[PDB]
Amino acid sequence: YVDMVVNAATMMDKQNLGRQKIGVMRLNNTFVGDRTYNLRDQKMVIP
Amino acid sequence: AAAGNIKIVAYPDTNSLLVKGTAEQVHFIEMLVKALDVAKRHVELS
Amino acid sequence: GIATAIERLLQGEEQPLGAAAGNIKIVAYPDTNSLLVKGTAEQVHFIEMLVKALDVAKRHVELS
Repeated sequence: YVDMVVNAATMMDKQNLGRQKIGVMRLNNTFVGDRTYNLRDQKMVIP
Repeated sequence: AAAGNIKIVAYPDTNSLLVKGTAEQVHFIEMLVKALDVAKRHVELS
Repeated sequence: GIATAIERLLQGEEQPLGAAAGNIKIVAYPDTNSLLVKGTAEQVHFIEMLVKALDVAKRHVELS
């Protein structure tokens, strides 16, 4: 009984690679990509 | 895997992100995006 | 376009996509408006399911 409990206790611990996956996440309340504006000579870019 | 092999590419033609990684890293970025995606309010300055 | 966005997604990418994710070649063929994907039989089906999610009909906006 002891040899059953020990061997069935160390074999549930070992019991208890990853494929790649592409996800598409649509944004409803913002913009992807940068915004650009000018102050009379110079360009400002917001990430 | 690591945090350095996740690829994120903007696809502006349908306004969406493209994330490539494992099944646990894709769910990790999807929970971050839904916290940065909120509706804004309007301010009129006079 | 769509052929530059997926080409930058699979760039480098020593990742076990199901060989690797870095040996997939994607080339735009504009003469019949279609993509050319070269890979294994499991990576070709993997890009075909992504393309059908990015291919939707658009709506028209008139700004006055």
